[PDB]
Amino acid sequence: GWKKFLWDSEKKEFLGRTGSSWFKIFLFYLIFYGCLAGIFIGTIQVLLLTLSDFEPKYQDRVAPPGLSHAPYAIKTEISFSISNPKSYESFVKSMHKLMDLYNESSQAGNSPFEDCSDTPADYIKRGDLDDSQGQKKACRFSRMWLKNCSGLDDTTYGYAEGKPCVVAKLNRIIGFYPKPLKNTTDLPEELQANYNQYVLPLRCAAKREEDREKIGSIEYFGLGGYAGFPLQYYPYYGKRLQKKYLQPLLAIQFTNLTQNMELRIECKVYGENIDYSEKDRFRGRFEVKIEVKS
Amino acid sequence: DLDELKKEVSMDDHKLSLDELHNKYGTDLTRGLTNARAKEILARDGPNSLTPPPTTPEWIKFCRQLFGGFSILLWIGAILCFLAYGIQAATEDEPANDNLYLGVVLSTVVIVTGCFSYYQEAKSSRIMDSFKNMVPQQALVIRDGEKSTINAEFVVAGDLVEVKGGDRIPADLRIISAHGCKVDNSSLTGESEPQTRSPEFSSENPLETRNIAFFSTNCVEGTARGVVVYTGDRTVMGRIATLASGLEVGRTPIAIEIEHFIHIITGVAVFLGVSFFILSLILGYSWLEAVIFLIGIIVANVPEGLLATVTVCLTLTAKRMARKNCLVKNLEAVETLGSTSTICSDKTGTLTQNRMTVAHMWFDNQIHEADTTENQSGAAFDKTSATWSALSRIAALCNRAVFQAGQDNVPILKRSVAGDASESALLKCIELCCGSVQGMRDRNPKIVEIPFNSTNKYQLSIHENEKSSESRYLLVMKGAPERILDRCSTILLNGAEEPLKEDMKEAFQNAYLELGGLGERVLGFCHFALPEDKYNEGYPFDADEPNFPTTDLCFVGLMAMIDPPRAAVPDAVGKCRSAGIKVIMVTGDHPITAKAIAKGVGIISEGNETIEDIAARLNIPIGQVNPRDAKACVVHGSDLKDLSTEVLDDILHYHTEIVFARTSPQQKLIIVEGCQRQGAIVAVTGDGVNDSPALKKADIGVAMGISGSDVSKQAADMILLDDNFASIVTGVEEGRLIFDNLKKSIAYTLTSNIPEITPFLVFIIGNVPLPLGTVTILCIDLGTDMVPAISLAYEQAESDIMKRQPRNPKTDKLVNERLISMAYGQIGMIQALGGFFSYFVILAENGFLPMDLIGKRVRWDDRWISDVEDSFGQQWTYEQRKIVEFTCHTSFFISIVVVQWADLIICKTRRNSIFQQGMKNKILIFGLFEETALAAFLSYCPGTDVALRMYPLKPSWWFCAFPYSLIIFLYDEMRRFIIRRSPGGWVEQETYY
Ligand SMILES: *[C@@H]1O[C@H](CO)[C@@H](O[C@@H]2O[C@H](CO)[C@@H](O[C@@H]3O[C@H](CO[C@H]4O[C@H](CO)[C@@H](O)[C@H](O)[C@@H]4O)[C@@H](O)[C@H](O[C@H]4O[C@H](CO)[C@@H](O)[C@H](O)[C@@H]4O[C@@H]4O[C@H](CO)[C@@H](O)[C@H](O)[C@H]4NC(C)=O)[C@@H]3O)[C@H](O)[C@H]2NC(C)=O)[C@H](O)[C@H]1NC(C)=O
Ligand SMILES: *[C@@H]1O[C@H](CO[C@@H]2O[C@@H](C)[C@@H](O)[C@@H](O)[C@@H]2O)[C@@H](O[C@@H]2O[C@H](CO)[C@@H](O[C@@H]3O[C@H](CO[C@H]4O[C@H](CO)[C@@H](O)[C@H](O)[C@@H]4O)[C@@H](O)[C@H](O[C@H]4O[C@H](CO)[C@@H](O)[C@H](O)[C@@H]4O)[C@@H]3O)[C@H](O)[C@H]2NC(C)=O)[C@H](O)[C@H]1NC(C)=O
Ligand SMILES: *[C@@H]1O[C@H](CO[C@@H]2O[C@@H](C)[C@@H](O)[C@@H](O)[C@@H]2O)[C@@H](O[C@@H]2O[C@H](CO)[C@@H](O[C@@H]3O[C@H](CO)[C@@H](O)[C@H](O[C@H]4O[C@H](CO)[C@@H](O)[C@H](O)[C@@H]4O)[C@@H]3O)[C@H](O)[C@H]2NC(C)=O)[C@H](O)[C@H]1NC(C)=O
Ligand SMILES: Nc1ncnc2c1ncn2[C@@H]1O[C@H](COP(=O)(O)OP(=O)(O)OP(=O)(O)O)[C@@H](O)[C@H]1O
Ligand SMILES: *[C@@H]1O[C@H](CO)[C@@H](O[C@@H]2O[C@H](CO)[C@@H](O)[C@H](O)[C@H]2NC(C)=O)[C@H](O)[C@H]1NC(C)=O
Ligand SMILES: CC(C)CCC[C@@H](C)[C@H]1CC[C@H]2[C@@H]3CC=C4C[C@@H](O)CC[C@]4(C)[C@H]3CC[C@]12C
Ligand SMILES: CC(C)CCC[C@@H](C)[C@H]1CC[C@H]2[C@@H]3CC=C4C[C@@H](O)CC[C@]4(C)[C@H]3CC[C@]12C
Ligand SMILES: CC(C)CCC[C@@H](C)[C@H]1CC[C@H]2[C@@H]3CC=C4C[C@@H](O)CC[C@]4(C)[C@H]3CC[C@]12C
Ligand SMILES: [K+]
Ligand SMILES: [K+]
Ligand SMILES: [K+]
Repeated sequence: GWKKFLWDSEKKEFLGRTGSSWFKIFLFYLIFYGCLAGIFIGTIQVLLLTLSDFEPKYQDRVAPPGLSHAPYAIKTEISFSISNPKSYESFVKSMHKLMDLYNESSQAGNSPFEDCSDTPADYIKRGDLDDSQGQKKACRFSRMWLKNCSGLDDTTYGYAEGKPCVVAKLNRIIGFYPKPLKNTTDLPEELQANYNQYVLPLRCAAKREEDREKIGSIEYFGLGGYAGFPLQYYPYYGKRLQKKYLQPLLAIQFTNLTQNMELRIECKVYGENIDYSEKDRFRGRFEVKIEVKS
Repeated sequence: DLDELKKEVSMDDHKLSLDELHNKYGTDLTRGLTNARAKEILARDGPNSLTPPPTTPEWIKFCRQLFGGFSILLWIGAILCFLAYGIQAATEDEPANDNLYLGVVLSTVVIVTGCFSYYQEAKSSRIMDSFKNMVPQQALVIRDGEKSTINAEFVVAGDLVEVKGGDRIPADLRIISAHGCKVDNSSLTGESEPQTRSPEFSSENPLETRNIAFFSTNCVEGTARGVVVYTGDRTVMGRIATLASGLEVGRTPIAIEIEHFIHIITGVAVFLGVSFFILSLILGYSWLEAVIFLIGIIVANVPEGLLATVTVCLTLTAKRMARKNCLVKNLEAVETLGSTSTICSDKTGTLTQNRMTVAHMWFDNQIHEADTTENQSGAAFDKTSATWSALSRIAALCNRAVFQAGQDNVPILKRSVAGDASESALLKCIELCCGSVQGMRDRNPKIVEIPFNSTNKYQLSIHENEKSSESRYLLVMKGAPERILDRCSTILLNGAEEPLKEDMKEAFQNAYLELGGLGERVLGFCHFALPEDKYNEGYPFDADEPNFPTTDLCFVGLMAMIDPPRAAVPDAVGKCRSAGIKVIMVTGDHPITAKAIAKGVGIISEGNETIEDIAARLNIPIGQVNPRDAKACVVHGSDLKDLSTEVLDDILHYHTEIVFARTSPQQKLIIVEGCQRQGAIVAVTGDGVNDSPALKKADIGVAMGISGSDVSKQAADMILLDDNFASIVTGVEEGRLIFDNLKKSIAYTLTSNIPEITPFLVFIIGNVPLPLGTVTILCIDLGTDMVPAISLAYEQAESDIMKRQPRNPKTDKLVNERLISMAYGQIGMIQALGGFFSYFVILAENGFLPMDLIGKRVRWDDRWISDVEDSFGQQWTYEQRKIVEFTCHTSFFISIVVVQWADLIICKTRRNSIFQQGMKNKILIFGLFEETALAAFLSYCPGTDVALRMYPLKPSWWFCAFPYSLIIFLYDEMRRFIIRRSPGGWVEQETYY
């Protein structure tokens, strides 16, 4: 059994067949699998044909834009010691990776960057989503706009003395026009002051009513000094039609933060085409657990 | 249970006296024991019943069913689920409870499968316990001087026990007084020899002496008394039963087949598991990811729904058999019939109709024919000789049957007669041409009668003589013509008497061979006038000693009877010869008749010849011809009584058409044990207890149902309700039919395993998002595929099954490599490709092109990366991409169903084409419709994203698997074509299951 079914010397069989059986079966499987592969490849080439290069056919799974930030938190928590330097390195490294793309050296010349209004403005349409006109032009976004969180003055960005920053960003969507709430009698409390129509407001607060007192002064930095995103950086024409495109950013300094205590801070954007979800905690808003233990 | 003390030869205290034994047991020879003493001993020694030995307790076998192959794998699955939950609960906060639910569910599946299988075996056990249908019995013990019939279990050592011809010995006794008592020690001596039990001692060996009765035997005739020396597990039959019962029964063929594939399945499961686990840690995978892998792979490989499908399939075919007159006691006997190649049947009541009418009669050296027609429209037989009158008196007197009360209206032939068919046929013929038998019987009072004996082979009785001038006694007896011929010396010719010279003896042999050649059963009738001088009118001839002259009788004449054959009998014999089943006519009928019935039924094919036939055709002695030139042969019972084992082996090894006549159903067992020895499955057909040791050791025991006794039916494996022989053929056909369907269903279920295994494999080799989750798998093997696999059983035959030879167990199997090459090698591959196609399509339409999917897994699964760039530059959060992956799982499952359509259609037939067989199976059509409705329901029903994680699909996706399905259909269609045109070629020895 054990030995025979492995190699016999009378019928010159290996594993059960001779060289002509093993050969017939191997050849059959080779031809069969070859045809299978060729058919799958053809059906994939026709797939490469059926779609357009300048626009995703379905854009419903990304209708309400998200709200991400610069630091990379494992569980949406920012905990670091003001003494041990090897504690906030993972944060600064990320922050730096994000801001390293807004370097002025990258943004230079007429092509493909264009100087835009230093003060929030309205939308700008560079035509349709076609290849007629060459690569569209995107507005320039300078680093310095973010005042105390830019890594140009205090590389660490704040984490060095108990005053961390948080660079918020709106998820890039093709053909998405941000629309802010109007001045009518119905509007949140916060939003009343500084109603620049052209700015999408971002405002952070405390998850629980208690934590309010323990959170100090939320100082936002942005384009024009407002706490929002200028409508002029929209819409986004997609990578193919707008490579070298920069999305606005908003810096948030959590000055006067109580020491040695977990603080739950929820940031939220307001607007018409913006809707939150009880399942996705990153749709329009975001949560951060800061704890500057020193 | 000391075996060595049980292996030793039995010892005893037989060589003693009547005084020395009562003292040993404290009893009275004329008064027995006292009730108080009897109960004191009943409590001291225990009951007279087989003490429950290693028996299976209720919880023991239930817990056994909980641990068996698929349950161990599912158990390790539940364990893994709880391990991953523990890890999550100790490593992260807010741990979703999905894994704990999946584990509790797996454990529930294991517990329920058990419950179902146990319930089925319990159902069979109950219907099995419901067979003793007439009335139980007890023993006759004498206590305090009174006779009482008490429960046999209540018999103790020392009391007095009385037995009577027909009752079973309740325990081992020491005979104290007997009256012509005879016992049948068939269980210890192996012979149906009627040993007489005498109070005196006769042999040093306890098994040979007569002063000892043994449990497991019966008192054939007479009455006796005796003291109880052994009771319970201590009796002879107690040592036989308790130590021989321990012997295991065995594992039926279908069980061995289910084991062979569990072995193969486990082989590929461990090969993929241990290997990918080592690979997972060779690539840097953490523990909480590798555990999820391991689980997914184990579930993917295990067909969680197969065994239950098999159990159902078999239950359906058992219901079909219960509807076609063939009832099967043990579920697996359904298949044993198909694998049969040797049958030991009987001739009366199977091949024949058992209705019966007298046909010919011998008297005055002349054959006479009687009218055997319903309305009695024919020729009389010359009722003018005295011989006929004497014959009428013999038959009308030596017969115990009588017309059933209240038949004064029906005709003489259609009335009901309570009794055997021979006595009934004789009674009808006498009542037909001899007037009222009731007056003929009251005209001669029967004094003493000795009924037919299976050993004596004769019925005798001494009645008074109606002769007013001759106040003597008449003796009549009937029986086998040879035995009766050996018991006479005169012949009643035309009335007068004459000697039995060889001239009439040869005329009797030729007449006997004439009636036998006619396929009729002949009987001999003789009588004698007892001399009133040696046996006066007052002397009583008690049936104990030789009170009547056995020999020197006056033979009057032979009497035949036409039991006819059945409709399908010639056809059934032809079907058996066409298949290759060696039929053996075993009948208590005569060889002289057997050769005629054999030529009339087929056993002796038109052309074959026996050694005597050749010697007769060449008018030469029989010792000159060579036994190789004779295809058939008629073996006599006496020559069977004097035959060795090897001789029987050669008899069955060198002859294709054997017929056993003048056979006592004991010898039967010997022939059965000789048929199994050569290496062939054996079936048997029985009616009584002599067949019990033959039906138990035969691969399949077919017992009759109407004429059969409780013992014979309760000890057999298959019961017949119409007592016909065509039912045996029907059982074999259904056993084959349910086999080819199991093959088809297995290939079906297996084929879908590849599209479930490949996504995981690509997930590890190519690093692409998970294509098919585990819940979707369980929703495929436990959902949409169950109904179609169940429907595959209702498939009709393709060619003629009752024509091919029985399958070889050592070479042909149920799951070979050809099936693996088809399901795992070709069809499954196409199904997997179709699933991947739909997958890539769903991802390409949402923004993730195939070039950017390779290498994204690390970040596609990262729960903290809310910015995943796609092929167009869009940023996707974690939950959004997860929603897309789930929609890809839903479409993959639907693609599986789409390809399963063509797989169920190509699996419907194994060789024939679809345009030939036809889609007449309504169950299969219903299966397809339901299979589609279930997938649509699981996807479109609201709230399915909270329970099963399945999102709705867009109407353009549902058409991504259609080309693959049609391709599968065309490929298998051309496959099942070269096989038909090229028999024995490559496509047949490579893909013909
Ligand atoms: C946001 O980010 C900024 C950095 O971008 C950060 O800090 C600011 O940093 C700059 C430069 O570091 C400050 O500008 C100047 O700081 C001078 C300090 O240097 C003196 O001291 C050091 C050592 O102590 C010496 O080596 C050096 O030679 C200097 O002597 C300061 O001198 C400058 O001038 C101020 O003070 C003189 C009087 O000394 C006054 O005449 C000026 O008008 C000027 O303003 C006055 O400052 C004092 C300081 O408290 C104030 O009390 C007084 O009211 C001011 N008078 C006014 C307004 O009329 C000059 O300040 C800069 O000040 C830093 N801070 C600010 C708020 O501008 C911030 O800390 C970051 N903020 C947050 C919230 O994170
Ligand atoms: C975008 O801008 C980044 C910053 O640009 C600087 O500031 C702007 C406003 C301009 O003035 C520009 O000209 C400046 O360079 C730019 O990153 C910078 O790249 C340089 C070159 O590698 C880095 O200089 C090196 O510094 C290290 C030590 O760095 C310490 O500080 C940083 C934080 O700033 C920590 O991350 C480190 O761990 C250290 O703690 C020096 O050791 C190193 O030595 C090398 O040069 C010396 C001569 O000076 C040689 O003798 C040695 O052999 C070495 O060859 C450099 O001096 C600079 O640190 C870095 N800045 C930051 C903040 O990381 C970035 O590359 C730009 N990206 C693009 C895409 O344009
Ligand atoms: C967005 O909306 C706010 C509020 O608009 C007001 O409420 C809306 C719901 C709706 O009903 C509007 O019709 C309504 O105006 C705009 O800001 C408001 O602007 C007015 C005008 O400056 C302010 O009213 C002022 O109130 C002062 C005390 O609180 C009073 O002293 C001021 O005096 C001025 O006006 C008087 C005449 O009434 C004149 O005599 C004085 O000399 C002086 O000019 C004046 O009455 C409101 O307080 C403002 N509201 C807030 C919350 O600050 C806002 O400008 C608008 N933004 C845009 C871009 O349109
Ligand atoms: N009730 C009966 N009374 C008298 N003679 C009988 C009776 N039944 C059968 N015989 C005769 O005795 C013979 C022995 O009967 P037995 O039952 O052994 O076999 P059988 O009836 O021929 O059937 P089978 O083919 O099943 O062996 C019969 O062939 C018949 O000649
Ligand atoms: C920042 O928070 C501190 C408290 O941590 C505030 O300062 C306190 O003010 C109270 C009076 O209301 C004094 O009793 C405490 O002694 C102060 N503590 C310290 C450390 O200064 C301070 O006002 C807050 N500043 C801002 C801008 O929010
Ligand atoms: C009937 C069956 C077996 C035929 C299958 C034919 C297969 C092998 C054919 C069909 C379509 C073919 C591919 C279609 C598209 C391209 C892209 C082109 O820039 C180079 C050739 C290439 C890469 C082809 C290679 C071979 C291919 C996959
Ligand atoms: C992921 C990919 C690359 C794996 C491809 C594995 C293929 C080539 C494997 C899977 C199953 C295999 C076949 C399965 C069954 C049999 C029958 C046996 O009697 C001989 C080997 C033979 C004929 C195998 C040949 C190789 C085979 C077709
Ligand atoms: C006879 C054989 C070779 C024909 C096979 C035809 C193949 C190439 C056809 C059949 C079904 C087709 C696909 C079915 C579904 C979709 C989704 C839709 O939103 C775009 C077209 C797309 C992606 C099709 C591309 C081409 C396709 C795969
Ligand atoms: K499976
Ligand atoms: K049996
Ligand atoms: K399956």
